[PDB]
Amino acid sequence: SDAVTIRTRKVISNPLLARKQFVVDVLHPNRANVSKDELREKLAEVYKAEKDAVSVFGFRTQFGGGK
Amino acid sequence: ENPADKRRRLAKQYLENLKSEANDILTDIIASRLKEDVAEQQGRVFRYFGDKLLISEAKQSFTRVGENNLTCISCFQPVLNKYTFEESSNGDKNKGRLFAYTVSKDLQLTKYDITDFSKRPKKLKYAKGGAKYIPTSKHEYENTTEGHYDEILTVAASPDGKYVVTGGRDRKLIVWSTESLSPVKVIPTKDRRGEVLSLAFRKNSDQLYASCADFKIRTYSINQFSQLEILYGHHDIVEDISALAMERCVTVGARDRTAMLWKIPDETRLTFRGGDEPQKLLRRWMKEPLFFCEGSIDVVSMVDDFHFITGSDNGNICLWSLAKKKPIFTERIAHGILPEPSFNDISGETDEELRKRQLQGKKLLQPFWITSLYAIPYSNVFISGSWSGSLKVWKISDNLRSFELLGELSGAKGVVTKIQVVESGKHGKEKFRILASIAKEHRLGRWIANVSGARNGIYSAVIDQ
Amino acid sequence: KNKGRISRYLANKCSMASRIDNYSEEPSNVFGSVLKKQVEQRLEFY
Amino acid sequence: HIAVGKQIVNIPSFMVRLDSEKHIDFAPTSPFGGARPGRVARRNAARKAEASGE
Amino acid sequence: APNPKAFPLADAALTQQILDVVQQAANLRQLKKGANEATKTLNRGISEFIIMAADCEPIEILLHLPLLCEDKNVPYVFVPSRVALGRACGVSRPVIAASITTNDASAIKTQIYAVKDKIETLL
RNA sequence: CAUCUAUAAUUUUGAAUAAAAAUUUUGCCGUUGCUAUGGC
Repeated sequence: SDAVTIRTRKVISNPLLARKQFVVDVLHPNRANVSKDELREKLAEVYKAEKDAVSVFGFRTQFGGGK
Repeated sequence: ENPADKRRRLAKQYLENLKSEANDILTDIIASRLKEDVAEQQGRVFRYFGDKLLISEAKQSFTRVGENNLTCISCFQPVLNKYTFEESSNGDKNKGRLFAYTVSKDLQLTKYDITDFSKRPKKLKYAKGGAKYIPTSKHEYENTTEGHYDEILTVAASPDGKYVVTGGRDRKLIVWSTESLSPVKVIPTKDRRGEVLSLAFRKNSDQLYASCADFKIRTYSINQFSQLEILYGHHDIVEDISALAMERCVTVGARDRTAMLWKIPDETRLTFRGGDEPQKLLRRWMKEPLFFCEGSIDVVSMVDDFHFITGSDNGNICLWSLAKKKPIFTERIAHGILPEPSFNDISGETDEELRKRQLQGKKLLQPFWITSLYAIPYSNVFISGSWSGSLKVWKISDNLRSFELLGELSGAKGVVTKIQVVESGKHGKEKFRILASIAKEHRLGRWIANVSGARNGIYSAVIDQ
Repeated sequence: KNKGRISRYLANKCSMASRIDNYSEEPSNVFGSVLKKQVEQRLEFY
Repeated sequence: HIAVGKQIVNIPSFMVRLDSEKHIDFAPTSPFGGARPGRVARRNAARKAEASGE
Repeated sequence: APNPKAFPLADAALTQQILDVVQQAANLRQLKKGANEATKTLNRGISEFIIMAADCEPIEILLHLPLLCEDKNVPYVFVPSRVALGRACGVSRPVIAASITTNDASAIKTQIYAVKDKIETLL
């Protein structure tokens, strides 16, 4: 009964670069920092945009794991 | 053939239905109805039939059940979907058939049809858990035995009408296909204190919210069979939970007497505490008596996105709004004072005067608790129930800064565990059917001084206009 | 076995009766009868 | 094995507060307080299963 | 004209402190709950103090006990509801008597001592 | 879920036993009668 849970926060528009930028919340019980490629897929589908068009960098995994 | 023109034509049939009903009502309005309908998804309370119901002549009926201690019920109502106009009902034969689900402490699960407002809920099917499901191993990694073996506590049907989920002290969630009433999956809760206490689905969704005695609210996604999130923060047990469409839930955690509203997506719980002050209350009434303290908190549900109602254990019924931390308005012993125990019994002695002087008068009087509290979403009418055998219907003041008594229904007899609401008929005249699961005992323990002459059953209240 | 069980039950109930029947200012045969009938119905349950 | 509500704590000099004093409990991801057992239990059970199967 | 055989009995605030302390105690197993449990703690000399209810039928079942309490110098209180006491002590049937036991290795220590002194002041 | 079979009402021979074409309040116990209810 485990599965990644994806959330956005501080969604900010950016017409200057024609983009949206924000912080991503990735709850993951029984997992080790769900990989960036799948994250790209899931955010891309959520925001309806293109897979390689969405981009993500720079995670940290809180001590004790899970988030 | 095309999806686009399929939607177009279906919304057409919707629209000539609308205009035909406009002609009917005339024998503007279209836009107003459309605005109400769509804006349902957001905003404050808007259904304003508080003064429209015809309460005194409500058709009242009671039905017995073949077992004891009906602890919970939940009614599911397929709705003409406003997004895509087929239905909320899944199968063609369902065609908008109204369903009721009952769970009883005898490890009893029942599916009733309630499609008619005159006749009684017809027992479509039943299932029984037994001791033949006790897991032989105790590691609890495999609590995967597919039947109940200890004290079902509550039930809720996924508002898509496909599955029904039930939970009890046996630290498991059991999800069943509706029409066969068949156990499709077990979800262990995986903890030794983890008796499930209450369940609620997020409206029109797949999310399920299990308030667990592990001080926690576990949160699941049904059709993915997944445990989404496990939120923390209460002090003692969590007792009641309810929600609406938005990713918000409300839980009263009892003994620490706190009422928390969890906004999930941003991961934040706003906290409410009661705490009426008896000395101030008595002096305020001297400014012109029995003022009981909030021992615990038991039952909560939300009318809307910003206001909600809380049931104490000492008669207090409170309207809270998100902004002010205190309850914006509060109501006293409303379910009335529980009777004075018999003099002869309480004394165990011959001198009637000794019996009275041991009754000690007022200092022994005690209030009715609050057992079932519920509201129709975004309405301005809410229903309160105790074991006084009398449901109390209340209307929120259209200011949303108070509420008043609308009326009484004396069809109940015994402990009112759960209240649920169904609506049918046309929009102009909606026929309400309120279903009250009544048992002889409380939901959780027995704890109750053998209330006189009660029956495990269903109390149906059909109200018109 | 059942003998010990019913005996212990009666022991508890007579402790009850003694408690009330001492500490009151006067006793209550009817309340005693209530306890008697309760124990009798349990014995019948056997 | 024992965590303060959300975080897992392996720091036995916490200096708890009152809210914490209530929230301390077993940790959701540790075999005393949650999911599948630890490695020595798994090894012993595996040895039992192997010796019984042979 | 005579005080009733239940005196003392607490006001609602003191009811709150008593029941809450009882609940935490029952969750931390410093608590012997049950009338005979109470009498036997009193005998064994390991009791911090004694709560009991003043609505059980009859009242004399537990009215016996404060005799032991007064002789042994331990305080006692009557809360106005066995039902409430049961729901707060965490068992299935109404409870009419309970005893909070001694042990200083108690994470509710100061709580219980303050409440006990409140009781002593009530008397 | 849909289909199909049978059960439950019709279409027809028909008075129909009958042969034929299609369709779609209770675990126990007690009180009450033109459904209501009480006790465990």
